[PDB]
Amino acid sequence: PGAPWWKSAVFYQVYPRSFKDTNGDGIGDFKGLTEKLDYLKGLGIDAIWINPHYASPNTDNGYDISDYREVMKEYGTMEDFDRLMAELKKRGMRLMVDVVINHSSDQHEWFKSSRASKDNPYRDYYFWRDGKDGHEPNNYPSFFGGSAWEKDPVTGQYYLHYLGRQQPDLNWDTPKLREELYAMLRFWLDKGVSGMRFDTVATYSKTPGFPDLTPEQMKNFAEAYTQGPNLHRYLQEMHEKVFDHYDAVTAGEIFGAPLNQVPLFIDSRRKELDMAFTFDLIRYDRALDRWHTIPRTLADFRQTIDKVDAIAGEYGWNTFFLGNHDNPRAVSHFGDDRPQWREASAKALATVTLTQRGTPFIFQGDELGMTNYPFKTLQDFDDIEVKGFFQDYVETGKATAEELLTNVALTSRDNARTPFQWDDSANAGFTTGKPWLKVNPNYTEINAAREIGDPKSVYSFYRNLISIRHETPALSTGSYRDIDPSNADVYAYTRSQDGETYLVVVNFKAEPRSFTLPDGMHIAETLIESSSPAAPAAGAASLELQPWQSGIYKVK
Ligand SMILES: OC[C@H]1O[C@H](O)[C@H](O)[C@@H](O)[C@@H]1O
Ligand SMILES: [Ca+2]
Repeated sequence: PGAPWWKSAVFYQVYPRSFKDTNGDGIGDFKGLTEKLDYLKGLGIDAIWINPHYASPNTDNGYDISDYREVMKEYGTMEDFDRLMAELKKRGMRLMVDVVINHSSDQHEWFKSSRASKDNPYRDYYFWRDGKDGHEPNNYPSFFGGSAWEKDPVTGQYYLHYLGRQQPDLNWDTPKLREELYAMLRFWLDKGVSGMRFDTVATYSKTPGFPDLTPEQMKNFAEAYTQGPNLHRYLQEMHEKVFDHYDAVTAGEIFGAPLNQVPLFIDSRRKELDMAFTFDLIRYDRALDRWHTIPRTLADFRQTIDKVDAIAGEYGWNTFFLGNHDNPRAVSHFGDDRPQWREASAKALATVTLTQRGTPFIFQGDELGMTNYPFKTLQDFDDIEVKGFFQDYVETGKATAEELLTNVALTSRDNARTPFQWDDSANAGFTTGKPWLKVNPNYTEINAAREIGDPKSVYSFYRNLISIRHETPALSTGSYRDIDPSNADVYAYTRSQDGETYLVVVNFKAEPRSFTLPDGMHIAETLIESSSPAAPAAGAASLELQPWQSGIYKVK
């Protein structure tokens, strides 16, 4: 039995808001995405995941949805969504949409009804509780600042919001609510959608009675919110009432969950989700407060990958990504975005990304080696989470505005959201108007038109790696083995299938390094290298590596 198409595919994530504008309002749209499908096809992309594209007041850029069955006004009409689908299908490409059902907009008609009275039939579509001892029902905090509880004077109770005030949590404990969600999913799957990605999938079940978080839990609240006791019962039911009747792949954003629980979401025998996005790697260097960085080494990086791979085992399956719309840019985060090293390290990270056991997701603009943005003031951020940090840390006197700026510049989601850099015309060819978020000035050196025409570019290297992955089954579905998990200079591992073995070797230092193959192993062939003056000789038992050198080798 061949493995399903999604185990061997290469995905690309599109953040439609920041991808391509076609009417000069400074916001990307569907017509912009549709016009650029030949660009993604030519790169070799099999499937696209688009961030939320539904009716939204955009307090959280699409993740506050006010109608699940209509398209966002800024992106276009249902006709434009249908045309997008038809053009993907022409190119043999698939669509994964984002599914945001932990919470809705406070502007959704369900919520406008829910708020009206305790006896409203929509009351229990959300969570409403009396406050305690003069204040909120409990001490839950929100990821976006202040309490996770908001008082509504219309009834005098509080409603739950893990995310923003304008994102009330949906009440999965209510059967009528679940049934409404399942019908909504069927609405999109009936249109032929090939995949669904579940935003914060691990927080759907709430703790009965909502007791206070202990001081430990408080310091790690993201984790406590993943511990609802009905979580897997809900996911199994969603599979039985929705996914079982379609041919779609399902991927969960398992944010906050302890790694050893991940198998419950993805083990195929459990009939929950097909694949996981986990955050142990991408947050391995993030403080608990989410706005400081802690220094880590390559040893921490590879050890995390190893543990994550082990949790997928025989019946589970992982995605692999180094960036998304909620994190800093891959090259700035994991490589070295200084001008002399940006290109060399962007290539090394590509090699890593495209040779992991798992379905790779390439975040828009990483194929160009786009970097973090040079924020100068707090006013340069759009992000609602940065306003939250301002509220929780600056106004309470815990940190100065400057301490916030300096640290959040490195970590903020807005680093990923600056407009895609198409060429060196005005605003990098993203828009003819004023972009909703400023273009990085480095667009003059980093842009698609320049990259595409250059066979030594980062783009070209990504295109070649993708082609090599497509051609070499061991690189998608073969086993993974880290050759030396404690080495903090040179990342090396094998991928193996049906007697064939490939060796990947990646120098994480901006300094020359040596690598000795394990005993009995010799180089048979060189598939590709980055930043290398010469391939090893057939039979080679060791390698000399330039700074940031990467390579893939068939081994014997
Ligand atoms: O808690 C899940 C979500 O919370 C916030 O949005 C985080 O910034 C983001 O990483 C994640 O998608
Ligand atoms: Ca537009």
